[PDB]
Amino acid sequence: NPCEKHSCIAVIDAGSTGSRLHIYSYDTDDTNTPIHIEEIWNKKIKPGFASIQPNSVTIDAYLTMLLADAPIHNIPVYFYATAGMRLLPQSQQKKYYDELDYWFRQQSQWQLVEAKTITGNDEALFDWLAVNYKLDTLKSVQNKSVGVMDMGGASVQIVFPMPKNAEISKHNQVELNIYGQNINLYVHSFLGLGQTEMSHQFLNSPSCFANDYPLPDGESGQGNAPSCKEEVTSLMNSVHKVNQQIQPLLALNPVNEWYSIGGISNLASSQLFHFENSELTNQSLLQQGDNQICHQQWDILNGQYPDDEYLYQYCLLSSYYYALMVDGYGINPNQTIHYIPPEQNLDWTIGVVLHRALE
Amino acid sequence: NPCEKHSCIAVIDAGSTGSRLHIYSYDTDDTNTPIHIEEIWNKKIKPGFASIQPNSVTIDAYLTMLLADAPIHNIPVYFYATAGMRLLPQSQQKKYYDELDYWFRQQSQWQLVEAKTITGNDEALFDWLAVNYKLDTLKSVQNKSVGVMDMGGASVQIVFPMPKNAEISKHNQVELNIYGQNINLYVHSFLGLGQTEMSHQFLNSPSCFANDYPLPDGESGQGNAPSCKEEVTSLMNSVHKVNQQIQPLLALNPVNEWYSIGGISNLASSQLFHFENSELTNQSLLQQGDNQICHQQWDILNGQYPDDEYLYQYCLLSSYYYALMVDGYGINPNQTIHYIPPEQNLDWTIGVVLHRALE
Ligand SMILES: Nc1ncnc2c1ncn2[C@@H]1O[C@H](COP(=O)(O)O)[C@@H](O)[C@H]1O
Ligand SMILES: Nc1ncnc2c1ncn2[C@@H]1O[C@H](COP(=O)(O)O)[C@@H](O)[C@H]1O
Ligand SMILES: [Cl-]
Ligand SMILES: [Cl-]
Ligand SMILES: [Mg+2]
Ligand SMILES: [Mg+2]
Ligand SMILES: [Mg+2]
Repeated sequence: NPCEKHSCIAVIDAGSTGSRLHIYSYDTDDTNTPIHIEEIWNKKIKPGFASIQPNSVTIDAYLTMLLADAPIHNIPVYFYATAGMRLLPQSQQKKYYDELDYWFRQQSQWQLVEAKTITGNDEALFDWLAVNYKLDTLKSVQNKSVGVMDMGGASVQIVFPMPKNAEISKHNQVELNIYGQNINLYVHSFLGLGQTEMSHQFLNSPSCFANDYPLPDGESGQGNAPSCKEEVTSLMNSVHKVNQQIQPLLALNPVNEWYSIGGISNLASSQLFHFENSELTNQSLLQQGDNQICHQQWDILNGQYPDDEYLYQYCLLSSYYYALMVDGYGINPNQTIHYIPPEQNLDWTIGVVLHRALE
Repeated sequence: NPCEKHSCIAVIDAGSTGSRLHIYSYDTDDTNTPIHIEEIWNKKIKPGFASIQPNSVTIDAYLTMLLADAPIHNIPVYFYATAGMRLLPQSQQKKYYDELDYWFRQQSQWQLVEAKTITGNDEALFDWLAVNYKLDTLKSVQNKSVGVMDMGGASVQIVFPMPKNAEISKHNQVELNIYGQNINLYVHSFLGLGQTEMSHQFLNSPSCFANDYPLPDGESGQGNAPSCKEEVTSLMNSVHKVNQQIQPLLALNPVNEWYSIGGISNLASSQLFHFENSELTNQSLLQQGDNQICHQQWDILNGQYPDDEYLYQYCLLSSYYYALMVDGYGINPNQTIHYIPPEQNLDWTIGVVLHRALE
């Protein structure tokens, strides 16, 4: 048990599509800031906590499945829900947390410390800390700007360095003090623009599915990624005004290295897409979705790749990633976007280890 | 027991927010077409079937709750799911129907006849049959045009008389033969434009919530219904092209009387809204939303009207209904919109009683 020799906490990412339990061990430096953070246990379950019926039977079963086979107990737990919970009013969220609090009070293996919904701005701060902790860019002053994107199921986050600015909402700026260095970040989360929520606006768009895919309305797919991308861009920009919010800020505060986490790592690592060095460009992502999925015959393609439950969505998702990054954020189609390998189980929860405060 | 002397079937509306069981008795005319349709049992449950975990324990608890206390069971059952289920790919929908079929086979009473997902176009035909059945406009040729809107949680339907147009998809037209008359209808369903799915694009729009309502992002509501409406219109028209699809048809095929079912009946019948004769105008809907919700201080208003779970959403919903009907469908803001009183339990299921065929 590493936790007899190191500090350990458990942090649960209660995401829109599923929850991920992590147990982390760590030591601390002379200011009591964590270092040597190691994941010693992981467990993921589906579906999203905020999608299940909020009654005792259902919540008991879900929590029991998530937690019950961990090799290490008697450790503090931080349960933090994200955009799936944010879709619900406080009073519905309350049903979940009252039931959760009760389940923890009824047992003795886990010590619940916090269980609450964090804002997309909190989540975006944690997204940047987690990635930059793994890149070891936190201990010393960097001479390059690292931006992070988290491609979630219900919201997407963007976060990048930006000097403190009297003209931008205080909620979209964070002054972070860590390892003796002062870091100022712009943060934004776009609720409804995560892959599940976005997709619900395009399921009858023939351009967004392979040829002959059966759309729910009875029409047929007729895929064309640039056309699908244009439809998604309408939601990005005509509805959410992503471009007007984010592009002027990126123009003034350029990002040298972009890192992405969330669903895009899984798409880019699938059998259908081909990228080297765990990185992509939006130009290649759109090309590959267009020709590998959109313009293919659905039943033939589905028969060739039977084991991928996301296959039917790849025309829409490649198009959507491009719409978000290129037409929303203004990122050049030729710019490299690194993505963290899925095997790494990297989500924003490392950020909670390093930084316990919330908005 | 009515069912000893009259034909009875059970029809379940498995909607996105809940399921409604109806047992209908009826007689038939000389062509075996139902007449004297009466609801003899109703039970409603939440949440929507396509929201719950598709496992044996969860599905059996949900079906038991919906069906077990029905006071007549040896009758044919039709279980028809709508837009909630259409958000999921066929492979996920199959997990639900496989479990549901198994549950029916573990009892000997209900004769399950069909359990399947119907298209939005089927649903729109049944919406028009159900309302016109109640208005007694089916047995004779009408000299006026009756249009129906169903304001659902995941999709909205619109349906109205229109002669065959060879330039419009076959999927959006139905040639209906009922009571010896031939009726040609235009049908359309807009997936993702139902109240629940729409709302997930505007939860951090301050214009769509009462003053100081706590938005999930940490910002404050600052309601203004015209402004909220314009945001929703961008989703109606810039994204879904509702205007371009519907207005040219209604221009050439005007509707004389509009009837609505779905959530708008509940909103219009609430304590916050004031309408006479079970009818509204969009101009009065928007003005009442603006003044009675959008421009009120949230804590004050919430304290005044504690018993209404939808109150927080009424600035958004009033603006949304106006965006859909006026800016999307092109209906004049002073045109009367009849809504069916909620206590009538009217949904599209009476259409299934009348017309068993699907597309
Ligand atoms: N092959 C894939 N393509 C796109 N998105 C994916 C894929 N696999 C998983 N996701 C999404 O990736 C996120 C993280 O998934 P997981 O680590 O499996 O919970 C969720 O939003 C999933 O819906
Ligand atoms: N007061 C209300 N305002 C707006 N929508 C409502 C209200 N009450 C119920 N609904 C919606 O009306 C539809 C039918 O509700 P029910 O008859 O309660 O299943 C669902 O989409 C509900 O979410
Ligand atoms: Cl549909
Ligand atoms: Cl948020
Ligand atoms: Mg996430
Ligand atoms: Mg059979
Ligand atoms: Mg419905």
